[PDB]
Amino acid sequence: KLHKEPATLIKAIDGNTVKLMYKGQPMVFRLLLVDIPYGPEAAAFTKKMVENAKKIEVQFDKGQRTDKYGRGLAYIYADGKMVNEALVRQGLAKVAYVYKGNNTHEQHLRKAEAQAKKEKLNIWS
Repeated sequence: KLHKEPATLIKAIDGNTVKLMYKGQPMVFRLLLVDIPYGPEAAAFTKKMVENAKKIEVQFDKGQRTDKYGRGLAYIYADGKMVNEALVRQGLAKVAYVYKGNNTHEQHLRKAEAQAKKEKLNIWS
């Protein structure tokens, strides 16, 4: 049972990294299960999604919540749409290996990735 928490964008950093205001504090977040080999495109895509959002949500998974560099490991939602999956579906990123038990949406993203590859979209072109 994963819970979505409200957050506020502070600065877009790149395809799978953004800075947010979470629980009265700024924190860098690394989008779970998404690897970025189109770097500028992914960055642009994510940047557009969060900056144009009227609601940003942070959803931690069931495993470790922060990586070695202190970045929050989570699923980020823009207006209810998961950025992690959108990137993958748009073929602007691949599904990463599960990390410390954070695999709740792994299957979901794998299908997005399969369809993207089936459409030979961007990184799959």
